[PDB]
Amino acid sequence: GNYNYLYRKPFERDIYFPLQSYGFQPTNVGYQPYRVVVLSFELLHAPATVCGPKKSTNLVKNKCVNFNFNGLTGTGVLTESNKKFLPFQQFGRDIADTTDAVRDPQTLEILDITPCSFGGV
Amino acid sequence: AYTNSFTRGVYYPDKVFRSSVLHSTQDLFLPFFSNVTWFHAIHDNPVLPFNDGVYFASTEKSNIIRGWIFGTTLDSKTQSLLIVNNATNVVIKVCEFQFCNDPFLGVNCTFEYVSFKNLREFVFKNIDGYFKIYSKHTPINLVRDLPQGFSALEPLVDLPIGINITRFQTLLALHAAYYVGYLQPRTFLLKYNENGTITDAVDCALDPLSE
Ligand SMILES: *[C@@H]1O[C@H](CO)[C@@H](O[C@@H]2O[C@H](CO)[C@@H](O)[C@H](O)[C@H]2NC(C)=O)[C@H](O)[C@H]1NC(C)=O
Ligand SMILES: *[C@@H]1O[C@H](CO)[C@@H](O)[C@H](O)[C@H]1NC(C)=O
Ligand SMILES: *[C@@H]1O[C@H](CO)[C@@H](O)[C@H](O)[C@H]1NC(C)=O
Ligand SMILES: *[C@@H]1O[C@H](CO)[C@@H](O)[C@H](O)[C@H]1NC(C)=O
Ligand SMILES: *[C@@H]1O[C@H](CO)[C@@H](O)[C@H](O)[C@H]1NC(C)=O
Ligand SMILES: *[C@@H]1O[C@H](CO)[C@@H](O)[C@H](O)[C@H]1NC(C)=O
Repeated sequence: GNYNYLYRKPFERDIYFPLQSYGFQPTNVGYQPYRVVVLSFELLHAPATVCGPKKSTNLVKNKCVNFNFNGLTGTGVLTESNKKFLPFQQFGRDIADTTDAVRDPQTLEILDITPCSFGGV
Repeated sequence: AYTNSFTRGVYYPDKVFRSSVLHSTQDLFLPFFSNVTWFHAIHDNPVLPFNDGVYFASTEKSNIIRGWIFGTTLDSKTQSLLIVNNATNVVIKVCEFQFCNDPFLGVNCTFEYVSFKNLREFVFKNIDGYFKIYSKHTPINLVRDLPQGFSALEPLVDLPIGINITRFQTLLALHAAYYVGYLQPRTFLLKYNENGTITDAVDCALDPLSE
């Protein structure tokens, strides 16, 4: 078969001796070759740079809105803010882990998120 | 030679803004008041173990220290990380290098990336095949050595290289002084100020008052 295909921490790479070769022949189902792609998604709080086809709206300020920034879905009154985000930081967090401020992905300004007005009746 | 690190080698643990808060974090940090091995860029470029990860720093006036080598055997039997600054530029490679007998910069590459007066501080660590670089740069008033007092390092570069590291070395530009300290898995408590900035820290395992 196609013996040009061979086998041997997380995301470890390593290049009797260790290699063995697959006998991939069309006559082989479990003994047949399969291709595999593994997609790893880097969620981390830097700027996003691989995003879905979902089209951006305009921005809205000083009014309660059902926002989404880079997949960060939420609801609140968005307002301009004085928070000095360092260049590597995209989001800011509350004591409760809930996002308290964001940097917008298209214009690099910083918004506070304030939850919409509420109380007991 | 040797010196003591004092309150140095803290870095921002994640890319999240925080302010007016004391935040606990557990990570590979340089321990407070630890020893660091000291070397002189004058009159010194040996191989070093890497262990869990490395703080590296240089006190400078002429830019002699310009890069690093990392890997396991450093002998072309495996892929090995090379990092270099060349004036205006940064270049990074992972080839199966057969390195020089005494590495200096003259005044399968499965991955590639491109882009005393002062203290330069760096942190290097390898996690899940990613190699992570943090740094800070400052003028200094102390002529001799690492300064006492507190400052924090920021993430600059993060590379998905998929390579093992247990030895490293530093690269001199040839025809100042430099420092090495191993990180440890430590809990730190970090004071984020009103201006989003880490401005104080406690290494919890330093002493009973720190606990
Ligand atoms: C990373 O490289 C080191 C060698 O520098 C590997 O450590 C050796 O591991 C084998 C078992 O696999 C032991 O017999 C040796 O005694 C180890 N040597 C040392 C110096 O510790 C290590 O296994 C490699 N790790 C990964 C995740 O690839
Ligand atoms: C990205 O979008 C903003 C408007 O949302 C615009 O000001 C900016 O110039 C755009 N950048 C590029 C490179 O087109
Ligand atoms: C620091 O290193 C010196 C030798 O250079 C040693 O005598 C001393 O005990 C060490 N101190 C600590 C805190 O490890
Ligand atoms: C740095 O080195 C690269 C090749 O490694 C080269 O393309 C670049 O022009 C160099 N820049 C300087 C300032 O030497
Ligand atoms: C690249 O890796 C292969 C094994 O996959 C090895 O046979 C070859 O000699 C290596 N070539 C270079 C230039 O490092
Ligand atoms: C915070 O920033 C202001 C300027 O925006 C500055 O005047 C003040 O001294 C800073 N305070 C601290 C503790 O860094």
